[PDB]
Amino acid sequence: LFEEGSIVNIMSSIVGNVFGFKAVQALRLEDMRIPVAYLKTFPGPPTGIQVERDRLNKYGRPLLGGTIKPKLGLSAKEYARVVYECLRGGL
Amino acid sequence: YEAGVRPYRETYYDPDYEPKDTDLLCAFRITPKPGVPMEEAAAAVAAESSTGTWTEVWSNLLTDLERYKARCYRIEGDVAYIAYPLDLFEEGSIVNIMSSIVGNVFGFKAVQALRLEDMRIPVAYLKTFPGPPTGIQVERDRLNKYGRPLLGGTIKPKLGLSAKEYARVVYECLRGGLDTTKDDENLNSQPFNRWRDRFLYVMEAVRKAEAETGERKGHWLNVTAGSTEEMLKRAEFAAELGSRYIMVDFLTAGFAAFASVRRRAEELGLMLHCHRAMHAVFDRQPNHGIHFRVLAKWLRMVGGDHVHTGTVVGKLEGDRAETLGIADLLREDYVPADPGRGLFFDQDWAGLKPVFPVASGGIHVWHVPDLVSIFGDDAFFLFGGGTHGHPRGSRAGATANRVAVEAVVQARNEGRDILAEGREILEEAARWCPELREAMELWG
Amino acid sequence: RAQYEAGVRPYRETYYDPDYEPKDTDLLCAFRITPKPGVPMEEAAAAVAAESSTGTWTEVWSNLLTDLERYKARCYRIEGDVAYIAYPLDLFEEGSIVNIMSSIVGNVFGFKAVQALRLEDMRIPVAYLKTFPGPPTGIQVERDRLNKYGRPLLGGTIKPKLGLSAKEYARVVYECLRGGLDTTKDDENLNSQPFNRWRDRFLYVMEAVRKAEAETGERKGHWLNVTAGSTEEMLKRAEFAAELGSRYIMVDFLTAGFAAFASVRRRAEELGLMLHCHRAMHAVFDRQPNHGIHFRVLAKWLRMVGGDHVHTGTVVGKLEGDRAETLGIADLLREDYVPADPGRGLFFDQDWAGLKPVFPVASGGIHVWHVPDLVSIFGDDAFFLFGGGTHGHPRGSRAGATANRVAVEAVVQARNEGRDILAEGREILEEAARWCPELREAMELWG
Ligand SMILES: O=C(O)[C@@](O)(COP(=O)(O)O)[C@H](O)[C@H](O)COP(=O)(O)O
Ligand SMILES: O=C(O)[C@@](O)(COP(=O)(O)O)[C@H](O)[C@H](O)COP(=O)(O)O
Ligand SMILES: [Mg+2]
Ligand SMILES: [Mg+2]
Repeated sequence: LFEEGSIVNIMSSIVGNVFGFKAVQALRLEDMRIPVAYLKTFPGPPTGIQVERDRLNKYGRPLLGGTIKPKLGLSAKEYARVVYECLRGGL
Repeated sequence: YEAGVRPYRETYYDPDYEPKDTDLLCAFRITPKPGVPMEEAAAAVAAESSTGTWTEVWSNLLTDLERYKARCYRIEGDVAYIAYPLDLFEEGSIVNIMSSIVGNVFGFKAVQALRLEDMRIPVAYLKTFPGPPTGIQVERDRLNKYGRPLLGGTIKPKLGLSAKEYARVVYECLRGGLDTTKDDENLNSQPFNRWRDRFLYVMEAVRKAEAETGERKGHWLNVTAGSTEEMLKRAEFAAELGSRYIMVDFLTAGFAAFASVRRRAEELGLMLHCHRAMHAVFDRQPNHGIHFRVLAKWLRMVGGDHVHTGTVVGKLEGDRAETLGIADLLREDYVPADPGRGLFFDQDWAGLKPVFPVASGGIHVWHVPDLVSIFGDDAFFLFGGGTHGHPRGSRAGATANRVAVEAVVQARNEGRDILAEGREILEEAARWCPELREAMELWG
Repeated sequence: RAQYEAGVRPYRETYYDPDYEPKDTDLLCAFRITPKPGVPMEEAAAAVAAESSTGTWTEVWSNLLTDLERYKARCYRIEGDVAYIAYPLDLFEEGSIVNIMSSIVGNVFGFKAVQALRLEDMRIPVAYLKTFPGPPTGIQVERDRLNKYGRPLLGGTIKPKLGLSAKEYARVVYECLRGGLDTTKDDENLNSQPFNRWRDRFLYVMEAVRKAEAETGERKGHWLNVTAGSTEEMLKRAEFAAELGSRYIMVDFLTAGFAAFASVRRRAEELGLMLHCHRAMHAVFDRQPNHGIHFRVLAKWLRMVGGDHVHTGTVVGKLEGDRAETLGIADLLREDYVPADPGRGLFFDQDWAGLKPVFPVASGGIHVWHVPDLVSIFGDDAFFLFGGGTHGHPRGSRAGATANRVAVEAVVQARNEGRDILAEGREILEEAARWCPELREAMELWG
């Protein structure tokens, strides 16, 4: 029933129309079992956990991140100087 | 880490292993070196095709080798079954299959002979392949011919005919009653018959014959060449001329180039006919090589609308039972295993559309009762030399072949037995067909 | 309206010409025939020549629209059991191996008239051979690129064949390269799998190749396998290997098909990439001496279409190989004119019309003890590959590479002194290991 290698179809068939019926006042898709046959038609992540960690040369600890704030308003010049402070300081 | 030579059968022989539904199971017929045990040779094939080498290496410990190794789980005295983990294979590439299973293990010294009799493609792996571009059901609508085998014919002589004279034989056959004709397997772009002139001429002959008979005729133009960048150039020209069909030798042109042509052939809206040239270097000796049913599976996986399966009664060797099993592998959607018909494994085809089996060879009117019985109505019959060898030309020959098939098919729909009353049926047909009478007199 | 004499005629009538003389532009094919009980040797030979040419099982009416004698092949000799057949030059397309392998071997191998049939050899005429490009780089240009003269170049296959991730694959590659090996290569099974995808393997191994060049000071390479399921994919992997700075790509030409191989070879020339060719799935052809195509024919077809490397097979390894016939293939790949020699299996003189030579690659189940015998067979212009003989060393891969390099250096240097090789290879190795600890552990384990 599903086109190979297309999430758009699996979410067009299952959660497309059934949620809006009068006969059901509420409907939640709790989980889903993707078969192995349908799983080999998808590429998966480009890099993954191991390739990313090697590409950064960081091991044995969680990787620190951060989001630049305020999330709107800063000009590109002032936006970059905040980025420099975070990365230089330890993120 | 321990180093040194160890026997294969202590790592790759697992008689208690149970095959999964995501394993490529292969059945090998093995002739070990005198002295080498039967199970020892079986393990050498399993190791040296998946993850093995003649000595233990320090780099085995870097992987969970039990997760990837192939292992022989069953031996029937002479046939060793080997199971291949799913992760060993690249998605949507027959070439990787034929580089792993049949890539390196045939040249060993421990095995005096090795034949890949049959193989099992799991559904998980089979969903990564496109399958035939059109299939049997779509093509019959595209040609508007139902309820009978579709009649074709190879244009003879094999080489020599100039572009104008070649297009005259094509028009004679199609006007006579053949549904399609085809370029020969070795007729690509020779100096006497260049392709751009052959393509232009025979397509005028196809349209002219199609405009007179009122039916839908076609010609299988041979686009095989020395490179993919040239086959694609020839395939585009055939589509721009209005032809429905093209033709590729999918074994002499290889599988990567064939898969590249198939992708374009679908984009251009062309049926793709696959000639199996060189197949007999592989599937001839019953003790070494690769059985055709393995190559027949690979064709449907990568996608071919037609395939030569080989007539049982022609001039080319083929087995009555084995051809029946291959015909099922190309048409049905699930083929249960059958030891009599040569099959070793169940093959679920996962919704891949069927393939026309093409029966070609040294077949004439007399072989029609045998061809219709073996193949049914979902097949092509090719009368290359049985059409042009008629004592009165090709248009007369194409009529005799056409009348013989319809007489046998209609008399089969009448409930009459074919394998016993073929001679009588053909004689009653010849009583009113003059062309068939000459063809039956000349041959046999 | 002539009503040609119809019917079925014996092939011997119009396709066997014992008085024919082959022109210097015809293609000569030598077949080893095993005809039916009852079918004569002359008829089976004529049947082979007819169905690889204008012939057909019956007399067609269109035989009178052509001058058949211009185009028809004919068996001009039967030497007891071998039938020589001559094909006119006009029968074939210019610069396409596919057409000749669709005519000579396309259809004749599965006839009910012949129980078995082997294409022993052929003679590609200079007129036909001039239409082919040949190898992109060759032997002499390659040696300049690697800057390694006067010895057989050393390589190896990373093992195990499948299972290693790209992080651990490059770790093994670096260990072999750092230890002396001039080259390594992706195994033929390793195209692009979930455990080792191609875009991650290409990046990781070439970081090791670049790294190994820094410490050693020599120039190393890795034969990246670009084989894929389609020509466009095989090419797409070729530019990625090209832009990473790789000197090398690798193709399974027999499995990928000669058309896709010729498409890759054109690109490999445009990107300045040497092109190692792996002969995987060859023994399906050239194993049984009664049916198939001998490998010397596929070695000819390779040099025509063009490949810098090819496996010819060690005589003493785990894979099959004949001492005399392997020498013939080495000459048939490296030389420029090969006189016919019945001892070496060569039937026709082959002039190569200025096509540049090819490295014969000797790979299989070989180790240090096989070095003296390999040097005797192949000489200097060859590649020696130790895949299980390098990583199978008791003390790792870098130690295994050192022992293999020391063995070849000692044997070649002893050959250059006039000392015999075959008789005292064991000696040469013993007083070469007397100063190298790794070579002692190499010969201690094997033998
Ligand atoms: O070359 C030939 O003989 C044909 O043109 C038939 O001509 P006739 O009809 O005159 O025999 C066919 O291509 C081969 O028979 C293919 O056989 P397969 O399908 O086994 O490859
Ligand atoms: O798959 C292998 O075994 C190899 O990688 C060798 O590894 P080892 O050196 O560890 O055996 C070679 O590709 C084959 O031997 C090819 O043989 P040929 O060159 O005769 O085709
Ligand atoms: Mg043909
Ligand atoms: Mg290998």
